[PDB]
This record gives sequence, structure tokens and C-alpha cells, in this order.
Amino acid sequence: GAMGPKSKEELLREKLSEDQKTHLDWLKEALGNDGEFDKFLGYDESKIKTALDHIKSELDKCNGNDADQQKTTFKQTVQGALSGGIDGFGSNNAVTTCGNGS
Repeated sequence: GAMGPKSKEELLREKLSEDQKTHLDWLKEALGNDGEFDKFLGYDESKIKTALDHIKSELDKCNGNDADQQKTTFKQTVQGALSGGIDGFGSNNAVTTCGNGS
């Protein structure tokens, strides 16, 4: 966790939707490290909001018995999705196999 005053996560928080605020915390939990989540906060808002909204979409695609688990596993997927950038982040690398399970 970060120490001090409100950080980028808090300053971007205001401009984001209540949805996106929730997924910020979710993403942070995923990444674990503040330094990694900071990297996400330093992206274009036009990319950040879409990234968060996409995460929301996949997470919304998982509501059932093992949803809790897949929501947790998705954290690991997103980490390795934003690892090379937020530019190519979408249904081409980050997806929930919850409603698309094969």
C-alpha cells in the first residue's frame, strides 16, 4: 500500500466513474504493488477508462457459482495483459472464460 497523501489513483478517481473507481481497487489488488498500478495511472485517460470498462465487461460476464474465483483469476490475466502496454488491451488478450468457457 502507498503512504502519504492521496496519489494519482485518487486524483484520477474523481474524473473516473464510480464503476471505474471500483475496478481501480480491483486492478490494484491484482497488481499488488503500487509501482505497477502507478504505471497504469500514468496512461491516457482515453485508454484507462476503456481498460477499466473492458475489465468491468468481462467481470460482469461472470456472475455465478465460480464467479468469485474467476474474478480473482482474471486479476492474473490482466497483469500479464497490461505488462506490455494498455494500447493493445482488450478482448484480444484480456478475457473472462466465464461466459466464453470452452
